[PDB]
Amino acid sequence: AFSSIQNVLTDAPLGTPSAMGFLDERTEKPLMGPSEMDELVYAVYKQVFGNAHIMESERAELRDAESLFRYLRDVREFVRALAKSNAYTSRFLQGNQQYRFFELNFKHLLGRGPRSLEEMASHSALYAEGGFEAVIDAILDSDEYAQEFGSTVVPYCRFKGEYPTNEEFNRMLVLKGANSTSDKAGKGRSKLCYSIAAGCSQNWLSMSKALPFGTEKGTGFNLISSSRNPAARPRIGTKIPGGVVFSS
Amino acid sequence: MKSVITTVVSAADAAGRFPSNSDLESIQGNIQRSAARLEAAEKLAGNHEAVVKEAGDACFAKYAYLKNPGEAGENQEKINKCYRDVDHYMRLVNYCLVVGGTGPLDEWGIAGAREVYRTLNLPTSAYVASIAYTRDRLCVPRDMSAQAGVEFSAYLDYLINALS
Amino acid sequence: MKSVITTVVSAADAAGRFPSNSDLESIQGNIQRSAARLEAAEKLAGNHEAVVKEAGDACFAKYAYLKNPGEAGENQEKINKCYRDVDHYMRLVNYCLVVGGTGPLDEWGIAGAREVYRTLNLPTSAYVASIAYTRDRLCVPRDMSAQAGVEFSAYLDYLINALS
Amino acid sequence: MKSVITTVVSAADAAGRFPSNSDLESIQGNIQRSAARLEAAEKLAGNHEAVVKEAGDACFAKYAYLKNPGEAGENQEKINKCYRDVDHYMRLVNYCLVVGGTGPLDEWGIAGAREVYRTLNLPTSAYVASIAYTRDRLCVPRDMSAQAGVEFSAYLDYLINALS
Amino acid sequence: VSTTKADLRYVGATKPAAVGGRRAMNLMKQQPFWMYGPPYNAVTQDEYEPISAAAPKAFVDYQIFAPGTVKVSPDSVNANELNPVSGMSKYIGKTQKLVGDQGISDRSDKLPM
Amino acid sequence: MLDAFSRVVVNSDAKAAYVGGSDLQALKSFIADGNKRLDAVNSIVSNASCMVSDAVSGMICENPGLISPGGNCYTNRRMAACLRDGEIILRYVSYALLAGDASVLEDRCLNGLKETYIALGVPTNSSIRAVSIMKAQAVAFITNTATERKMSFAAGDCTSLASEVASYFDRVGAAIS
Amino acid sequence: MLDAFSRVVVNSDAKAAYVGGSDLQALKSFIADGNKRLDAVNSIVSNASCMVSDAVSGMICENPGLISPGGNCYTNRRMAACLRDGEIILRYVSYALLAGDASVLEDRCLNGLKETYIALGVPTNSSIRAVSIMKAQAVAFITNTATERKMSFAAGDCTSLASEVASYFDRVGAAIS
Amino acid sequence: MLDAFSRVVVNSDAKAAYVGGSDLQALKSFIADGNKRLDAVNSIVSNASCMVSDAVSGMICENPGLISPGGNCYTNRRMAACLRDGEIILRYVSYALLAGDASVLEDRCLNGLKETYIALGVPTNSSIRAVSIMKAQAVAFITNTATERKMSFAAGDCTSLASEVASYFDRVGAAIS
Ligand SMILES: *[C@@H](C)[C@H]1/C(=C/C2=NC(=C\c3[nH]c(C[C@H]4NC(=O)C(C=C)=C4C)c(C)c3CCC(=O)O)/C(CCC(=O)O)=C2C)NC(=O)[C@@H]1C
Ligand SMILES: *[C@@H](C)[C@H]1/C(=C/C2=NC(=C\c3[nH]c(C[C@H]4NC(=O)C(C=C)=C4C)c(C)c3CCC(=O)O)/C(CCC(=O)O)=C2C)NC(=O)[C@@H]1C
Ligand SMILES: *[C@@H](C)[C@H]1/C(=C/C2=NC(=C\c3[nH]c(C[C@H]4NC(=O)C(C=C)=C4C)c(C)c3CCC(=O)O)/C(CCC(=O)O)=C2C)NC(=O)[C@@H]1C
Ligand SMILES: *[C@@H](C)[C@H]1/C(=C/C2=NC(=C\c3[nH]c(C[C@H]4NC(=O)C(C=C)=C4C)c(C)c3CCC(=O)O)/C(CCC(=O)O)=C2C)NC(=O)[C@@H]1C
Ligand SMILES: *[C@H](C)[C@H]1/C(=C/C2=NC(=C\c3[nH]c(C[C@H]4NC(=O)C(C=C)=C4C)c(C)c3CCC(=O)O)/C(CCC(=O)O)=C2C)NC(=O)[C@@H]1C
Ligand SMILES: *[C@H](C)[C@H]1/C(=C/C2=NC(=C\c3[nH]c(C[C@H]4NC(=O)C(C=C)=C4C)c(C)c3CCC(=O)O)/C(CCC(=O)O)=C2C)NC(=O)[C@@H]1C
Ligand SMILES: *[C@H](C)[C@H]1/C(=C/C2=NC(=C\c3[nH]c(C[C@H]4NC(=O)C(C=C)=C4C)c(C)c3CCC(=O)O)/C(CCC(=O)O)=C2C)NC(=O)[C@@H]1C
Ligand SMILES: *[C@H](C)[C@H]1/C(=C/C2=NC(=C\c3[nH]c(C[C@H]4NC(=O)C(C=C)=C4C)c(C)c3CCC(=O)O)/C(CCC(=O)O)=C2C)NC(=O)[C@@H]1C
Ligand SMILES: *[C@H](C)[C@H]1/C(=C/C2=NC(=C\c3[nH]c(C[C@H]4NC(=O)C(C=C)=C4C)c(C)c3CCC(=O)O)/C(CCC(=O)O)=C2C)NC(=O)[C@@H]1C
Ligand SMILES: *[C@H](C)[C@H]1/C(=C/C2=NC(=C\c3[nH]c(C[C@H]4NC(=O)C(C=C)=C4C)c(C)c3CCC(=O)O)/C(CCC(=O)O)=C2C)NC(=O)[C@@H]1C
Ligand SMILES: C=CC1=C(C)[C@@H](Cc2[nH]c(/C=C3N=C(/C=C4\NC(=O)[C@H](C)[C@H]4CC)C(C)=C\3CCC(=O)O)c(CCC(=O)O)c2C)NC1=O
Ligand SMILES: C=CC1=C(C)[C@@H](Cc2[nH]c(/C=C3N=C(/C=C4\NC(=O)[C@H](C)[C@H]4CC)C(C)=C\3CCC(=O)O)c(CCC(=O)O)c2C)NC1=O
Ligand SMILES: C=CC1=C(C)[C@@H](Cc2[nH]c(/C=C3N=C(/C=C4\NC(=O)[C@H](C)[C@H]4CC)C(C)=C\3CCC(=O)O)c(CCC(=O)O)c2C)NC1=O
Ligand SMILES: C=CC1=C(C)[C@@H](Cc2[nH]c(/C=C3N=C(/C=C4\NC(=O)[C@H](C)[C@H]4CC)C(C)=C\3CCC(=O)O)c(CCC(=O)O)c2C)NC1=O
Repeated sequence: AFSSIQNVLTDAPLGTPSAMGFLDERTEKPLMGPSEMDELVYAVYKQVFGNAHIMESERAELRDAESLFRYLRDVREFVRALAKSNAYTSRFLQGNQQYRFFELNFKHLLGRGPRSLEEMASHSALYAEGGFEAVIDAILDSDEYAQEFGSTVVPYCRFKGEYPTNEEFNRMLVLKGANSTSDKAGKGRSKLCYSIAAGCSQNWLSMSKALPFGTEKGTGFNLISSSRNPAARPRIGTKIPGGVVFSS
Repeated sequence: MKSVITTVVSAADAAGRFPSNSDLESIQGNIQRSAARLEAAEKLAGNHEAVVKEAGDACFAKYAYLKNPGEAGENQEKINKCYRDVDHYMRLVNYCLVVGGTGPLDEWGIAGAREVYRTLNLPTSAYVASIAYTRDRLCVPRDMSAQAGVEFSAYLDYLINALS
Repeated sequence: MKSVITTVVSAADAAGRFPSNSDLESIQGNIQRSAARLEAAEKLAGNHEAVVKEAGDACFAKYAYLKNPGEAGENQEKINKCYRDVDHYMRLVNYCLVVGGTGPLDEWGIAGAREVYRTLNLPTSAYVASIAYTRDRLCVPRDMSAQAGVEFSAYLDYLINALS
Repeated sequence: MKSVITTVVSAADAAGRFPSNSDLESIQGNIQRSAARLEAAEKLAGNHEAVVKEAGDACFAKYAYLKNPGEAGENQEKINKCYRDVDHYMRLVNYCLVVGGTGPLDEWGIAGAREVYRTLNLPTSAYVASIAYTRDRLCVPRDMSAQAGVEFSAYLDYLINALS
Repeated sequence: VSTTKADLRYVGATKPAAVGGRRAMNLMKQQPFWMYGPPYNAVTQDEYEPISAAAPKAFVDYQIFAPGTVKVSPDSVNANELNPVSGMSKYIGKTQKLVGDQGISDRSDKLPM
Repeated sequence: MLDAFSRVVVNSDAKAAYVGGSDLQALKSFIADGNKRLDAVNSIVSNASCMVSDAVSGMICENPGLISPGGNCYTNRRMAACLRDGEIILRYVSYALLAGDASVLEDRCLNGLKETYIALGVPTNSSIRAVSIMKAQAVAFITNTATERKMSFAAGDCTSLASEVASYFDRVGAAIS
Repeated sequence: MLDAFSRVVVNSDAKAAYVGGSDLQALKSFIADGNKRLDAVNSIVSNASCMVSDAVSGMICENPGLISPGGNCYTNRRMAACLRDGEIILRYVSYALLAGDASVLEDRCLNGLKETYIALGVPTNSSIRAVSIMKAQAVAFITNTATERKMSFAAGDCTSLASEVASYFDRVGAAIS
Repeated sequence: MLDAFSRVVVNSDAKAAYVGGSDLQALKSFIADGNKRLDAVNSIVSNASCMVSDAVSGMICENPGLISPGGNCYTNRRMAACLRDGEIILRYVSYALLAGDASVLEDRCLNGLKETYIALGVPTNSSIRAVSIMKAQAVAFITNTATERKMSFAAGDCTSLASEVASYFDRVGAAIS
């Protein structure tokens, strides 16, 4: 839980001023005003849609969820209203596979990649009982969304240091790309799909393109193979005074 | 060119004899395996400008010191000469998949290579790191078939052992 | 690397804007306060052997218990690693006076130091006593200029605050 | 060894003749030149541990990438073999100033070196950067005399041109 | 073309080790600096002595003394003089045995005990 | 990102050296004419609305099969996304002219761009011509040799600032090549 | 994940067998020596903070180029991340010694670890050396043959737990090599 | 030079018999495994330069007197010849694995190698010790249990080609004894 990259080599996460405006008697929030309000909206449009670069006549159908975001200043409600939009399902649901849609919900709304096939198959168990809005509100009303973001900050891609699987950091680095990438370049097909269902891992150059500036992006590659052999049993022995003991 | 055809002809031309039954028996193996290595070749031919971009970034990822002032990737006109020389090597692997042997890699890529890269202070370990990255970024049913990847990754293993 | 330039365009990129007419004023302050923080930096560069010899034995004149068995300076490479770790710190103080912000300190010296020094039993109060010795060793007409002592004794007690 | 004596003896052995008047005239050049090249061989043999270690970390001051994983300066054994292999080369230059030719450098340091530094993947431009640092470190009146430094540097860039 | 200092050292190595004591290891010589490290692992002459195996349970407390009477000097105050970009350091780590001196010592000072 | 002062710091930390008296004559001569860096980044972003418009409209007039059906900037949703891509390219160049170093241009813009312009079918041989038109227009604003918009400056030269920004447009022009 | 009883019933599920009295005599001795498995894991978690810092600083001792400029334990930023990582490795092998099966070490900790390290730049030969010091100091606490810190046990052999945990530490080296 | 087909004809020519019957049915099953043999020669030639530099380095780490002054692998002229002497042995074993008969190994490489090495002063103890390392590498590559690289094959068993390639490498060590 130290995480040497997070507030050092990246920026600080954006969001509303505090969470004490909810308990105020005569306001709803420290009111930003329309110069420090709309530049928070620029970071929700950049995070939920990828870098999709929505036009003026595509932003004109999100006027109702913005106008509510400047009254209730809840960030979880703005993200929930933008994921049930037509502009979220015409980019990430319409021309994609099912595990491509699921792996972008972990990117746009959690800042991590899915850790398992069992965690991924339960997201398709919620598709059968309520469609795509049952997937979206179960991510948003989870415990993992509460104790990292709350109503206060935008859901950003967080370098934690103490990931519950090491593979979770790998799929986070493939999903989040470099700056000036987007989520439409692969033609519908899921990047992480072979590695979730088999249990293998990712490619080192695809992860190190997305690391921040100052992290030795790519060195350490020996010129032999990049993954491990599960069938190999090596002999690793330790020297004692007399000989060498192979505690295998 | 080292091939299946030019090996059995030169073995019979040096002995002064006609093509016998064993010399025709080996051209039959050029028919039973032409299918696998030719759809490994047209897969590489149609998707070559995306592979040599991904491969040539793997040498400037591990050996990032080459863009320092003084080294072989010092300015801009020397960086695209590295991407040119990697596109040369991927084009010659396409020729060895067409011919059926290591001929176009021997005669055009390997012979005289170590004398050139030593005289011009080019590290041969970074003409390798772009090639060894292409060899392990190869999935078995996705990029090509099963036996098309065995052929394709054998001319990459040939170039790795020849530069080392 | 928090500088003056690397904050006004990390806010110009966070809203997707051009270089504003606000931010062309923030580099006009980089022209004014440079000549007190460059002249404080160049004084530290030609005098650094003498200021870290004096700062390091301010730890050991104060804390004689560190040579006990199991303590921090219990043998001679630990004394050599103590004077290294105060040669590192005032090198970063020399770096912060060049770029004008606290960027090289909190990227290379402060981040991690709560967690490193706790695990290795290196006391924070001995690191503070070396740096707080040379904060009031500064003599404002003798050593450097009047405002040059303000810049040099701003990064010093930034490090005394962040360690404590 | 290629020397002045062994050249003129082998030339008069292949011709099958006695030492002529021109073969004794070459050994007189070995007398008038021995004063300069034995001063350099004695200056080097007294201060060799400080010349080797000053040039051993001039490799890693130019190429800091050698401490990356998989490289040639990873662990303690690999830098012990690196400072050894530089000390081997400086011993052979001491042997070449004594003999008077490029004999010991050819048979013991240069022949077979291209095939070893490529098989074991040691970057040959870093067995050069230590040799090129010593050639420009030499002050021509300070360490040796004028003609002793001409002989010392001429064997130092014979090794550079043989690795390049 | 021998010397008096060399022949006074080697003549202590002709007694038996039940008689000669520390002088039985007087035939060993000074090697190059790289010979003492990790593939080769040559033993210095100080490691055959009982001074290399000194580890007492007692210790000086250093808070008994008056302030001003404990002295500490470093070897350098410079970071790339104490440890370079390579790991070849005279002061920090396991590479401080890689030095051109200190393979041999003086055990002809005292006695054959 | 690193600016022009923090580049000199990360070179000297590789040596573990203090920033002495020899490197400070390149940083006192950065801030000596450092008015002119502010006095010429202002004369890109003042004309930067017109500069992206004349860039891509001259990209049409030399490759007129871009507006043919099948061409990349055929319809209206693609002509708008081509126009904002010249905005983002011009934005991260004007950061790097303010910073003195191409660190914020290469990490936040050029990393992975040619990788994805082949993945969307953007013809990069005519996207290079999009960059190099506004490269020519920016270096005559700084030189004050434009026909219209004679912006009043102070007398001297910005011949090195005109060539530092021409190196920045050649960094993007070589990245997507 | 699995433990030592769950590993037996997934072997019998491949043959649709019943776990009977032939197969149960390995599990009847896992509970018979089950006091000593608990008695060995609080010999490790009682000394775990001393064990990590000795193993990481003992790797710096045999390799001083890890703390020079360009090493990957250089600053405070990188050294605290190395100290965190060796505590994570020692945590997952104490779970695996407690269960009696190396499943949870192999999928959560070790799966995908080799690709993190060749993207961040972590040297894997010296990282294996920090694990191999803390392998050697883990068999000393279990067999109570450590030079300081004698703990209070009962008498008998724990020589099969000491080589079971030495094989769990050997899987970390085999997965990042 | 005999292959596996020439051996069963020489054996049949001694009694003047036509090849047919039971030894024609033993030959039809030799070609049924003919793709496994072709799959496995490729898995050694592909890794042939790392197999040699690891076996020569591993012979050196066991006996560091070969790289001392006066050792047999001391100078650069002699280091390059041991790296050449050691890959000719691997090259001639790959001929015998492709042919399925050790005749070409025994007469073009092994006949007189012991008398050659004890005439040049080459230690035959260390040459055996490098050949036995290359044996352990070739059985690991054929059975696909290398810890450094896993290849792609069809599923099945190739433990008879590992028993055969170990017999060729044992014969190299017994010949130069
Ligand atoms: C980046 C990958 C490398 C690097 C590469 C460079 N290679 C350079 C020149 C070069 N390459 C070849 C071989 C190539 N040319 C061919 O005709 C064929 C086969 C048909 C092949 C494989 C040659 C002959 C040359 C020299 C002539 C030339 O310039 O093309 C090169 C230019 C060197 C120079 O101009 O001085 C570079 C920069 N360099 C790097 O930084 C990493 C190691
Ligand atoms: C914390 C101090 C524990 C403790 C741990 C043990 N360490 C044991 C062995 C050991 N420690 C080191 C590192 C040490 N040696 C060095 O050369 C340097 C500096 C460069 C350091 C810090 C090494 C290398 C080893 C040996 C491992 C190996 O041989 O590869 C150990 C084993 C038995 C013993 O020596 O006691 C233990 C138990 N010891 C303690 O009592 C406290 C609780
Ligand atoms: C090997 C590691 C030791 C050693 C071990 C033995 N321990 C034996 C018994 C034992 N240990 C504990 C405490 C343990 N059991 C628990 O349930 C918990 C925590 C909840 C802990 C820490 C107990 C209770 C016992 C049983 C005896 C008793 O109740 O007093 C033991 C006896 C064999 C057995 O009964 O299993 C051995 C040999 N003794 C050694 O000499 C080495 C160093
Ligand atoms: C080359 C990089 C190949 C590769 C070859 C393999 N080597 C295998 C085992 C092995 N290697 C050595 C030498 C090594 N050990 C040392 O102690 C030293 C230095 C002192 C060195 C250089 C030995 C001794 C052995 C083991 C012999 C035995 O088992 O008795 C091996 C086996 C399996 C595996 O490691 O996966 C292979 C395949 N390994 C690679 O990954 C690349 C492709
Ligand atoms: C124009 C006819 C009025 C007037 C309008 C203003 N409304 C402002 C904010 C606002 N309006 C609504 C209602 C509408 N927006 C919705 O999203 C929905 C439901 C889907 C409805 C019916 C809401 C909820 C809000 C608050 C959200 C927001 O802050 O924009 C408004 C701005 C005030 C402000 O910024 O606080 C104006 C000026 N006001 C007028 O004077 C004329 C008569
Ligand atoms: C295989 C066991 C894995 C797997 C790996 C993935 N590869 C991905 C993309 C990709 N791979 C290549 C190289 C390969 N394809 C080719 O066409 C050729 C040459 C003819 C080669 C060597 C390329 C060029 C690309 C990028 C193009 C694309 O978008 O597909 C990939 C997607 C993520 C990424 O690497 O960008 C994966 C996941 N895929 C699997 O399902 C199994 C598990
Ligand atoms: C002297 C005032 C101290 C003292 C210090 C010791 N520090 C030890 C190690 C150490 N110091 C640092 C921070 C330093 N390294 C850097 O790279 C930078 C910035 C670029 C800084 C400021 C680190 C990270 C470490 C640990 C790693 C190492 O050995 O280099 C140290 C040795 C630790 C140990 O005993 O195991 C000592 C003794 N000693 C004192 O008595 C006072 C408190
Ligand atoms: C001449 C260019 C300059 C000058 C240069 C300095 N050299 C300094 C030290 C120094 N130089 C050498 C190399 C030289 N001495 C040798 O014994 C041999 C070969 C046997 C060579 C090539 C060495 C080894 C050293 C370090 C030992 C020492 O002299 O203290 C020097 C002192 C600073 C430094 O440590 O480099 C300077 C200034 N000196 C001059 O006066 C003229 C102008
Ligand atoms: C401490 C209160 C003294 C003091 C002692 C030093 N003694 C040094 C070396 C040394 N001491 C002995 C005698 C010791 N060895 C025995 O076998 C017996 C009795 C059976 C005794 C009392 C010997 C033989 C030696 C030399 C052997 C060796 O060096 O290992 C010593 C080291 C000096 C040096 O080598 O520089 C010290 C400092 N010194 C003091 O100042 C107080 C008075
Ligand atoms: C120390 C023994 C090593 C070393 C370690 C470094 N690790 C760095 C980052 C890092 N490490 C991990 C793996 C760790 N985290 C986990 O969650 C799990 C499994 C549950 C493990 C094993 C991750 C995932 C990361 C990146 C995440 C993050 O830190 O934010 C690191 C920092 C590199 C940098 O600053 O660029 C270091 C230095 N490095 C060494 O040299 C020794 C050998
Ligand atoms: C920060 C880095 C960064 C950039 C540099 C740009 C790069 C960029 N451009 C486009 C997207 C595009 N880019 C172009 C651009 C061009 N086509 C042409 O004919 C011209 C040659 C050229 C510029 C005039 C076009 C036409 C599209 C639209 C393609 C589409 O609609 O699918 C996309 C995909 C966005 C999406 O729709 O999801 C991205 C990431 N955006 C970024 O985020
Ligand atoms: C096919 C159709 C077609 C066009 C749309 C124009 C587009 C166009 N304009 C200019 C050329 C220019 N563009 C500008 C920029 C501006 N000029 C002003 O008066 C404003 C202040 C500012 C924004 C409009 C300037 C100043 C030049 C002249 C060259 C220069 O001085 O840099 C160039 C030359 C760039 C080059 O040489 O590479 C081109 C192609 N020309 C064409 O052939
Ligand atoms: C907040 C916003 C902000 C700015 C816009 C600039 C504004 C600005 N520019 C200059 C000053 C100047 N500007 C120029 C530049 C030029 N003169 C020419 O004829 C060339 C065409 C052109 C080159 C690009 C020169 C030559 C000077 C004076 C010399 C100098 O100090 O650099 C000066 C100093 C006053 C002077 O020297 O006259 C100021 C305040 N500074 C700021 O702080
Ligand atoms: C000219 C180039 C050329 C080659 C490289 C080989 C390539 C090759 N290998 C196999 C086929 C095979 N290869 C293996 C070999 C192995 N499987 C293992 O599990 C072991 C790790 C390894 C060595 C024992 C096995 C078991 C088969 C299955 C068929 C068989 O048993 O013969 C096949 C047939 C199956 C298929 O069509 O996919 C082919 C073509 N043949 C050629 O003609």
